[PDB]
Amino acid sequence: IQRTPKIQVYSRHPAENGKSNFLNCYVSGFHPSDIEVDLLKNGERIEKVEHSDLSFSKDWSFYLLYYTEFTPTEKDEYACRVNHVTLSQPKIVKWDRD
Amino acid sequence: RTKSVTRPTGSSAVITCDLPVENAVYTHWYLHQEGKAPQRLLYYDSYNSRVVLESGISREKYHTYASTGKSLKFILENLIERDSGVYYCATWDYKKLFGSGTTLVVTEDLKNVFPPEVAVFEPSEAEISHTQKATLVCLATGFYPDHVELSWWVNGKEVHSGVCTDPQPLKEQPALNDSRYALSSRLRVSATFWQNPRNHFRCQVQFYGLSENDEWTQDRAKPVTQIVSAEAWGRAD
Amino acid sequence: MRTHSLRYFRLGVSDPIHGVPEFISVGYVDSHPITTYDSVTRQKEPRAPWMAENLAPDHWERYTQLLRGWQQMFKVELKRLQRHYNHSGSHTYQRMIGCELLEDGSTTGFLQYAYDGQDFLIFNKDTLSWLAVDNVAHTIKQAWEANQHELLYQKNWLEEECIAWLKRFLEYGKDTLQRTEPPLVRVNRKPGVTALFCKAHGFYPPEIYMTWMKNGEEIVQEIDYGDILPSGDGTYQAWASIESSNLYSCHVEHSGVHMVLQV
Amino acid sequence: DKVTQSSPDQTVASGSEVVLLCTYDTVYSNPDLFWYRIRPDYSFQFVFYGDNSRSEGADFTQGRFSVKHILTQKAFHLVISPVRTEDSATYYCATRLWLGDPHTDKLIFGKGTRVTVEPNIQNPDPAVYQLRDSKSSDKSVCLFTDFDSQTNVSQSKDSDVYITDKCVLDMRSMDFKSNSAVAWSNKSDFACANAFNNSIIPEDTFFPSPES
Ligand SMILES: *[C@@H](C)/C=N/c1c(NC[C@H](O)[C@H](O)[C@H](O)CO)[nH]c(=O)[nH]c1=O
Repeated sequence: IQRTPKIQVYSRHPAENGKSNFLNCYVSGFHPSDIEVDLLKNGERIEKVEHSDLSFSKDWSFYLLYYTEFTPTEKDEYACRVNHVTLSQPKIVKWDRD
Repeated sequence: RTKSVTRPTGSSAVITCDLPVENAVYTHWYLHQEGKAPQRLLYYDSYNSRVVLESGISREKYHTYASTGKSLKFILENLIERDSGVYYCATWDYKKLFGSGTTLVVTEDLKNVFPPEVAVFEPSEAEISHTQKATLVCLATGFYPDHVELSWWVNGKEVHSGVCTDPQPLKEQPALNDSRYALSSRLRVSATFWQNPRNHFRCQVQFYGLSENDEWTQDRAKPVTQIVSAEAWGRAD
Repeated sequence: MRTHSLRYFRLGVSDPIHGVPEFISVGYVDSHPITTYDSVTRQKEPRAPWMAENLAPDHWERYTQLLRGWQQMFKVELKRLQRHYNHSGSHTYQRMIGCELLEDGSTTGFLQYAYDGQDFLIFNKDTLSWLAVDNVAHTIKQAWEANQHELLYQKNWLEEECIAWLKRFLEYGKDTLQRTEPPLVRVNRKPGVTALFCKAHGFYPPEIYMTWMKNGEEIVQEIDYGDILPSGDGTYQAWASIESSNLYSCHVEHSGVHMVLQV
Repeated sequence: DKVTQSSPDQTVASGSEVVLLCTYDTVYSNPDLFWYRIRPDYSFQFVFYGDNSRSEGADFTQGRFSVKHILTQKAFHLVISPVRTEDSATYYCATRLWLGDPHTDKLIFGKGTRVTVEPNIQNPDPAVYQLRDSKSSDKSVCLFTDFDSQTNVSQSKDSDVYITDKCVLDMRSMDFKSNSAVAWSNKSDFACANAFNNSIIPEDTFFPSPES
């Protein structure tokens, strides 16, 4: 039995428009540990992505963090694109400024 | 269970580890002395096959035999009286499991070493009449190295019940820097048991002296490691 | 006192993708990576600057050799499991071993094996047994319980050596592990009937209590909660919402200090 | 790191409670502390282990040993509630120094506190007998025995006579233990009546007549 990962997109600091900060994508709770994770700037992939190493959970699961440095503007749209074996197509989750 | 060795000053000494397992990966070595706290002298690393010592000791002071399949040995060089004490091997299984250890005494001069004389004194009839219990006294006199081990044997069997041995010897000459020692022990048994003439009592002092490796040049005998003894038989009166 | 934990994880995969290595093993102190060995490097390496500072060079070589041996054992075990289960393709095998020192004073010790993400064998150190989940698991259960010296060694390590390893690690990484960074608490307003947000930010110890109270009386639940996620700097963050003309107060407990905002 | 045992050497009874004081200063937040003992036979044994959150004792304690570990005062005390004569020994407390690998660690000990457990003589019968010598030796032996532990043995008045100190003799078969002290000399004016004149002797001490 396999489980789908959990996607969570947020910011390192309270996102103020026109202020350098970090965008974080936190993917946790997937049994098959083969994923593809990308960050999307205005519907286009970001290339200056940084990430920590893959880790283990006590429930035989994995978690990962993909983070980058950016400057938020209301015009720009930021999303996280993930592909997993349990997903028929790579799912995309957008970011809410709240 | 604790071995014992007496050596001259400036000579080497060998001590074997008495631990449940012969060969451990790391084997530590500690010294205990009467007045001060025990301290770790060193340990042996089997992987690097070397001794890790402490910062207060010279590197050319100790070394290891480390016979495979057998218990490890530690060798000490250029002995001095301040090296006298008791040396324990140690290992980490549950806690620091210390071994049986080996007591070591070393002397500057080998001229003043003597073996002890063992005498047995029979119980007084008054004590038998008064308490219905008999006390036999063993006195060992005239040994300079306080490295003796006293025991009692009834019918040729070592006894641990009803036996008391003095923990500190006493000096014949309290004003002498190098004075000889005397020690006393007591065995108490039921007076009926003593009055049985079949029962044989023996007081045995294992004296730790020199070895055949050492040479002797005196008119006297050679105070080698030996067993002195005295004995008595039951009196029914 | 704080709740600390030492863990070691081993992972193996059959017929992996070209990128994916066959065998990986890594240790974690309080969810911080400590060591790494893999089928590609074939060498054990640290993942913390204070690790190599205090350890001897012989340690890495010795545990690299032992990890090669453990790699071979893991491969043969996974192959046996696939043979028994009649499972083809790519499957996974996992092992976790470690101990925890809890804030209440109690201590634990665990050793579990899992296949395809489901628990397979759990070692009970007090009974010195192996609780299994299958007849296929029962076979290897009996096989391992045949050897009792190994079980004694496992219990001895889990009870007496894992704790010493964790304590010397916490003393080596005292700057990074025993530090504490207070959180930053903020209230946000904005939702047809907008809620009030209590937000904690930039705290290293990820254990926090987040509550709401009305005029000294705690709310009867009705508090929405959000996940506590880590910021990229090594700290953590969290948030909570509850909701008029009614007064409320946020309350937050962290690392032994209780804080009130009194909106 | 330093470990100090402020408690001096103490003599207790076979039914009292014994407290041993040990204070430690270490940089470690959760140090491993230990209580060990050296018996007169030089046996080095583990008594108790205490961290801040748990403790584990030796099998021979049988609930008679406990540890008072107070973090605020940095204190690690050892308490023996039913203390017996079998526990007379020199006790040491130690701490474990993390040095690389756990099996390479060192223990640092205190200078040591010595505990002497005197027995409880229910029916004291202080007596001074003269044990007749074997013809192998000429020395005369006077034995003072069956006295209470409260009586303390004083050394010889002169070097002409040699007097040992108190010793405890236990008959396990009859479960009876007594105290004993020997005195010997080769002087021509040596009598057991005058042997222990330098020590505080009980007024009811038996002085058997030589003409028995
Ligand atoms: C270097 C310290 C890596 N160790 C490591 C370990 N280490 C010790 C552990 O006790 C061992 O796994 C068990 O005794 C085996 O039964 N374990 C591990 O799983 N991965 C590692 O990288």
